[PDB]
Amino acid sequence: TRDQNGTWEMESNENFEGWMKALDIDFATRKIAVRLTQTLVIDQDGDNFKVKSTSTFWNYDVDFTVGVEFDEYTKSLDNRHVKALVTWEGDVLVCVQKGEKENRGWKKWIEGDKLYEELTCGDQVCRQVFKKK
Ligand SMILES: *C/C=C(\C)c1ccc(-c2ccccc2)s1
Repeated sequence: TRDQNGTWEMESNENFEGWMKALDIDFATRKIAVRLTQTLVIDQDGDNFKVKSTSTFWNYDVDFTVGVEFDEYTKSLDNRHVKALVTWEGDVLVCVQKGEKENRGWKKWIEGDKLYEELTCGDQVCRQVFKKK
């Protein structure tokens, strides 16, 4: 299934600190951020997505259309300019962000009642699991 709609509460977070290090996030931010539980809110209608990632420490929102490239500034995360593109590989939603960092982007897919996420940058992969609230 491609239905990623919902409010998703984190269950598991693996190697988030490694992914942040690959993005060059400063020590202070990483040490706080790695402690925190995350929430993902996805609104999905056809190709049109609104995605919000939140903790007590950050709020990161992005809107996009599947299949349409968009220039984006990564704002409070690492303040970099990338060219982003989100597409379907089967029922895996795949984002590639072209720019200074290699292998940058993410993957999201559904397994039963849970949403699985990969965050990639450089040679780092962060693996996450969320349950549907
Ligand atoms: C689909 C998942 C996305 C877009 C994100 C998951 C964590 C993100 C993030 C942004 C800023 C600061 C920390 C984490 S975005």
